[PDB]
Amino acid sequence: GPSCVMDDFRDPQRWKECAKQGKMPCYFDLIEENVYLTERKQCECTPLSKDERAQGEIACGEDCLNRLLMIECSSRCPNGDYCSNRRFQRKQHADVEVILTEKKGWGLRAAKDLPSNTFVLEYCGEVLDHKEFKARVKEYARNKNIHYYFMALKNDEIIDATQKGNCSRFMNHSCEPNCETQKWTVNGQLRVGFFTTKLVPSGSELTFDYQAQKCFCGSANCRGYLG
Ligand SMILES: Nc1ncnc2c1ncn2[C@@H]1O[C@H](C[C@@H](N)CC[C@H](N)C(=O)O)[C@@H](O)[C@H]1O
Ligand SMILES: [Zn+2]
Ligand SMILES: [Zn+2]
Ligand SMILES: [Zn+2]
Repeated sequence: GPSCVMDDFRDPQRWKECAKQGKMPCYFDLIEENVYLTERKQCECTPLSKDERAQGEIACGEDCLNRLLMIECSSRCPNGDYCSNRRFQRKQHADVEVILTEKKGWGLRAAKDLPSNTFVLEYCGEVLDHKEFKARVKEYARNKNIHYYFMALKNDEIIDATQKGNCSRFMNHSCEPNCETQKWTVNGQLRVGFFTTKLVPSGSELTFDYQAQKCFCGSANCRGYLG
């Protein structure tokens, strides 16, 4: 299968030409952060010393109060630049490639070994209210779309990556997945990202459990249909 790197999506003209010859997926509008279709209405970690930073100690690691609350730190974190709990904000994504699968369309694969319980990518898109979601559901069905790109975020917010999003929109479903979603608060706004739940070796497809298309995940426990 052909593959491509995330940076290949930054050049719209080369992409559209790659897409014409099947070497990249269909064009979509690449975004860095969620766009609201309709606009809506500090931890206790001790600052690491310069010595500790040099020693390789982690700032705002597993014991960070904000991290436990699933809240990212701000620029005002006691650890400032060294804070490791600003992953969404700093786009500290995993090394992933977009690949053409045998029967699912395009997907995502690990380009390096990915440790367990690490951030992969944020699921970005157009954030829809209930009314917008209703309309998009109807439109996509009218247009006979094969692939769907919806992800519930919170009450009255559903992310739609069909038209605008990032490479997260390519992560396929598996009944025995190696990633999960987590909803994180950044500056009082909720976002959602993919995180590994296992060590994913280099070359392996990244998958999550979506929640009537037959399922081609290939798992021994396959539930047979996407759900
Ligand atoms: N396990 C699977 N078995 C079959 N089709 C799948 C599976 N996982 C994802 N898909 C397909 O991919 C869509 C979900 C997309 N967000 C994933 C990217 C999509 N594969 C693409 O080529 O753009 C679904 O609506 C299905 O059409
Ligand atoms: Zn902290
Ligand atoms: Zn912090
Ligand atoms: Zn399955």
